[PDB]
This record gives sequence, structure tokens and C-alpha cells, in this order.
Amino acid sequence: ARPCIPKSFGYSSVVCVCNATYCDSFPPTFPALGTFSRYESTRSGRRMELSMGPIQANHTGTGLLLTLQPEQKFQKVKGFGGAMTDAAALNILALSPPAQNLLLKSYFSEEGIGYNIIRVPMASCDFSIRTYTYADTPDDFQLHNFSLPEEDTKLKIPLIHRALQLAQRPVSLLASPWTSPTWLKTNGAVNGKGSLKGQPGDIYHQTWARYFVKFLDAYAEHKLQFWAVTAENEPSAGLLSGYPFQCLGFTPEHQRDFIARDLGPTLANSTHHNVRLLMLDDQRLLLPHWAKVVLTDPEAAKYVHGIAVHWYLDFLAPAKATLGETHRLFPNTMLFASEACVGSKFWEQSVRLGSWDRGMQYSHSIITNLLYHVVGWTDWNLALNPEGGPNWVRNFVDSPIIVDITKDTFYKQPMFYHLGHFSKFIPEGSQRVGLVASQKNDLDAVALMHPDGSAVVVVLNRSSKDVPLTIKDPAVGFLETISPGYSIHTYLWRRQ
Ligand SMILES: *[C@@H]1O[C@H](CO)[C@@H](O[C@@H]2O[C@H](CO)[C@@H](O[C@@H]3O[C@H](CO)[C@@H](O)[C@H](O)[C@@H]3O)[C@H](O)[C@H]2NC(C)=O)[C@H](O)[C@H]1NC(C)=O
Ligand SMILES: *[C@@H]1O[C@H](CO)[C@@H](O)[C@H](O)[C@H]1NC(C)=O
Ligand SMILES: [Mg+2]
Ligand SMILES: [Mg+2]
Ligand SMILES: [Mg+2]
Ligand SMILES: [Mg+2]
Ligand SMILES: [Mg+2]
Ligand SMILES: [Mg+2]
Ligand SMILES: [Mg+2]
Ligand SMILES: [Mg+2]
Repeated sequence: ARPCIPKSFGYSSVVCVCNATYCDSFPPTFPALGTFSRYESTRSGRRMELSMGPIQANHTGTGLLLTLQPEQKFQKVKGFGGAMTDAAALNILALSPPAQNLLLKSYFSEEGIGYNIIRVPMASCDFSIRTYTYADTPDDFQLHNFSLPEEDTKLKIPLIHRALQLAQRPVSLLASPWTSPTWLKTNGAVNGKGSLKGQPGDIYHQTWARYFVKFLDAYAEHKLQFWAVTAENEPSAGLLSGYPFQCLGFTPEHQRDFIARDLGPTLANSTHHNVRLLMLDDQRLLLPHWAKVVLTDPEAAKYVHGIAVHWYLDFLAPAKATLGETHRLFPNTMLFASEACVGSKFWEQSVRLGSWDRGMQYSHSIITNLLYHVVGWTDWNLALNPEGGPNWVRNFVDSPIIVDITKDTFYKQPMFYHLGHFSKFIPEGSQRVGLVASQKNDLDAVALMHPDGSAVVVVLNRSSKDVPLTIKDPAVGFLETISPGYSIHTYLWRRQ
């Protein structure tokens, strides 16, 4: 294992500096029964530092106790990852090959944080430098002129293969479109207010559904298979006049009927029938309404595997009214967080190198999502430049890895480590279990059990105050620990 090379840029914490010959690295340590592992990251600069401690048979005192309830079972976890946008691919490929491989290993290798999801845009988005679709030849309803351009064949696809080949965990791919070809749209433009022409069940909608199959066919020719697709990225965006970049507007009723008549049946009657379909792929305030509109129509519901949710400017929001209510109404339709990013005010710089606050936003969001039944959490761009780009409409945002081309260097932000406290230690098939606090407290925490029956607990302290605490597992005993102010911990232990 190789330690963080820390660097401050004046924010509250440090980045870890990587280059062609060096990057910080680690696989999770399950010590002997009766011992626990602790991984600690701190604002002061500790980065996922491993320590161990004893598990006692007994505990006495008045301090905070967190008690696992391993017989209280909740959702199974699909996983964690990020988005291979054109911008992410361009930034990674701007490094020398050895630096590229250390960046990819940081995310995708067991030496890194064990990502197992990659979100793949279907053609261009704001994090593109060229506006294109896969079928720009006008009025090509047959999709004879459907093809993948070099953004896919020379940048994204080869990087996806490289990422998958570094992983031991199976990696799941998720596809989402931003716009259709403009000749399928009411406004004839990639951006602005515009929807598919006509109505679900017609030639425009059947062509758009077929475009999904042609996309999956084309990636399958490149030996890539998808776990899932979403029905549209941010369908509410295309309802807005002046929307600045690629979009395709659907009301929830339009999405319902498109799924029922066109996309569901077209996918089901294809070689890609095992690919899951996720609805919504948009902000939380649209729930539970969107779920009610789509999932109460049995001819739409039969095709919808899950509900994809985005996080933006609401990482510290309460989720009971949106995620909680949606789970209560539709508990057998999984919730999955398909996109999250930190945005700045329109006049502010998008990237804050070394912001601990942005790290805490990521981990607080992941904990909140897990406590409201969400099965996975997906970051946005895997890497950006120090401006938060490139981006053809200057809609810059932050990313967990920032590439500086001019020094063949990349910077791992606090967000990287906050996500890794979950991704590295919560394999696919892990299950959230109960965790109860003895007294009111300022901590954020979640407990899960691995498929093999091991325990994992994440404890985030967004306060400035150190909090001594005890964790009880009724089968092994008590972990006496401390949660320092501005820390995040992941605890691991064997239960037998
Ligand atoms: C990439 O990052 C690594 C880690 O921060 C940098 O590693 C450093 O590499 C230099 C190589 O010149 C090492 O310097 C050595 O200094 C001694 C003492 O003067 C000298 O006798 C040696 O010949 C050599 O120059 C340095 O110790 C090493 N540090 C670590 C922690 O491994 C590397 O420089 C970075 N690459 C670039 C291009 O900045
Ligand atoms: C579209 O595909 C057809 C059939 O292969 C081909 O004849 C035509 O040249 C293509 N059109 C364009 C504009 O590429
Ligand atoms: Mg600290
Ligand atoms: Mg308790
Ligand atoms: Mg897959
Ligand atoms: Mg408009
Ligand atoms: Mg495919
Ligand atoms: Mg409007
Ligand atoms: Mg978005
Ligand atoms: Mg981003």
C-alpha cells in the first residue's frame, strides 16, 4: 500500500497527488474473529488509514451506543460507480499511459475503491465538446445510418474495456440518452424545449425505441453488455423553454405511455430483453408523483425494473417525502441513484481542490440514500479538468478526480475517498441491516452485511466535535471507538 501525497490549494483539506510513477493505493482486511478493522479519513489529511482493535464481550457507560440489528434486513446493494462521459474520457486520455492506468486502477482495481458501475451516455451531453447523436441523417426512420462515432469507438469503449479488465468485481454498465436525433423532435434542435413528435405508439416513438436496440447492438459488437438503461436522462429538463443543452422532454404520462407502447415491448422483443429498464432518471422532487403516474399503469409497470434518481443541490436534503414515500408505495420497484454531482453558484468556480465539505456532501448523500432503500449510488463525470470541463455550454461541476494535463498529474479529491468508504467495502449483494442509536447524536451511520455474513458500518461525523462511541454486534460484542470531528470511518468485522 502507498500513502496519499497530500497537497492543499487553500480549501479545508488536501487532495492526493498522483502522476505517471506514483499513486496512493491499498483489498479489505477481515482480521481474526474478535478483532475489527477501521479505515479512517479526516479533514486533517488521513486517507482511508487502516487500524485494528479488539471486540469486547462487555460494555459499561453512558456514551453513545450504536446497536446492529442483523435480523432486521432491508435492501440489497447493486453497487457504486461513475460516468464515462466524453469529457471524462478526454481528461483520462490526456494523461500519459502509466498515469491513465493509475487513475483507472484508483477507481476500478481492488488496489483502489472497487467501482462496479459505469454510466455511459448514449451520444452527446453537456460533458461533450461536439453535439451529435447516433442517427443525424435526416428522416432515417429505418435507422440505416445509425452508427457509433469515434467518441464511442476510439474514446469511451476502449476505456470501458480497460476499466473492466482491471476489476475483479463484475462491472455493470448503465446507459442513458440525453437527446434523440433532432428530426424526431418537435423543436428540431438538440436543446431547448422539445419532445418526440407525435404520441407514444407512433412512427417517431417506435423509431426512438429501436434506437435503444441499435445502441445495444452496436456496443454488443464491441463486446460490451448493459445491465440497465434509463428511459431518458432528466426528462423534465426538455419541458423547459431555453433548456441549454441536450434534452428530450417527457411528462410522466408521456414517459408512462412511451414505456408501455414502445420502449418496453421493443426491448422485450430483442436479444437485449435481459437489460433492465429504469424510469425517471431525474431529481427527487418528482417523486412520488412520477412513480405513481408510471407504475399504477400495469402495461407500463410490467417493463419497469427500477426508479433512477439524481442528486444536485440537495445532498443534505431529507428524503422521507420523496424516496421514503416512493418505497412505501412501490417497495418492489428498486430505487437507484444514477447521477450525483456538486454544483457551484453561476458566478463561482466549479472545482474546489481539497474541499472536505464536498466530500461530506457525497458521504451524507450515500448514507441518506441507503437509509431510504436506495440500492446503489452513481457519481457523474469520472474525471474533469481544473475548470470542471470540458463542457460545450460551460455547465462546469466538480469531480472526484481532477486531471492537470500540463503536469501529467491527477488529484484525488476528498469526494473520491468519501465515496470509497462505501464502494470499496460494500460489495454487490450486501444488505442493509438495522442500526439503532441509544441517544440523540450528530453522526450519520449505516450498517450492512456482506453476502458472506461479515459486517460493515460507515460512520460520518460532519460536526466539529469528537464523539466517543460504542458499536454493539449482539453475536461478537462491543467495539469501543471514537468518531473525530470532520471524519469518516468504515468498520469491518467477521461475525464468526
Ligand atoms: C510523481 O510523484 C512522486 C511521489 O510524490 C514523485 O516522487 C519523487 O521522485 C523523485 C525523483 O527525482 C525523488 O527524488 C529523489 O530525490 C533524491 C534526494 O535529492 C535524489 O538523490 C534522487 O535522485 C531523486 O531525485 C523523490 O524522493 C520521490 N518521492 C517519493 C515520495 O517517492 C515524483 O517526483 C513525481 N513526478 C514528478 C515528475 O513530479
Ligand atoms: C445511409 O445509409 C444508406 C443505406 O446503407 C446509404 O445508401 C446512404 O449513403 C447513407 N446516407 C448517409 C447520409 O450516410
Ligand atoms: Mg480532521
Ligand atoms: Mg443502541
Ligand atoms: Mg453490464
Ligand atoms: Mg426552448
Ligand atoms: Mg450492449
Ligand atoms: Mg418552460
Ligand atoms: Mg444532471
Ligand atoms: Mg462531475
